[PDB]
Amino acid sequence: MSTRSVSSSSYRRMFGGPGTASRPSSSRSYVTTSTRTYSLGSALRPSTSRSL
Amino acid sequence: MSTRSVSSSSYRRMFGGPGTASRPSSSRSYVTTSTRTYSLGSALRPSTSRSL
Repeated sequence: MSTRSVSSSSYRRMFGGPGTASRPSSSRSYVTTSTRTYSLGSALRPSTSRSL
Repeated sequence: MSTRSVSSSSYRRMFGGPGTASRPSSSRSYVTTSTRTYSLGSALRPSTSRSL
């Protein structure tokens, strides 16, 4: 017989389906500004009382 | 007895498929960083009545 040899390409592995590796968890970011506590002159300003 | 059956082994080398040069999946599957900075916008104007 001329041997019908086993043509042995990568039917064994290199597959496949879970090619979904690094899904972007970066879709969860947490951006926030340098959050201000605001200044107020209300404790710099006393009551200048006029005595008559 | 022979035959004319095709005799493909692996026959064109043996090394897998063309086929995965391991393109590096960077860890952008982490969470994008918390940009938690803070502005001390109030104490930087020390608003106190020295009129006492």
